[PDB]
Amino acid sequence: STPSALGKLQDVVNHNAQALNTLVKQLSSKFGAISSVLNDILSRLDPPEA
Amino acid sequence: FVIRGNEVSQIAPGQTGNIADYNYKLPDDFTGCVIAWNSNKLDSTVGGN
Repeated sequence: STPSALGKLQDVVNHNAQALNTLVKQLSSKFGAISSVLNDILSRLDPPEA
Repeated sequence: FVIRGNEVSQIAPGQTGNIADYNYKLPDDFTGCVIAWNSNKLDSTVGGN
């Protein structure tokens, strides 16, 4: 019945999975770069700036 | 070699261009120097060199 009885293990699972989700979001990030895909950067930008 | 003066930007380390692709490609990690000076005194003609 209660939804918080197994809170600790559910929190552990959420933390791990959402850390991986944060990683894959960092994959779709910029950090000042133009785009999030290296192939796009290579296609649009010259190698000296790519 | 002898080139155009304004083409120095095309011979930059790792630069890409028509001459940089089909005439002389400098490496992306060129460790050296380039010295350019005008040669109109000797390498230029009134009729067109």
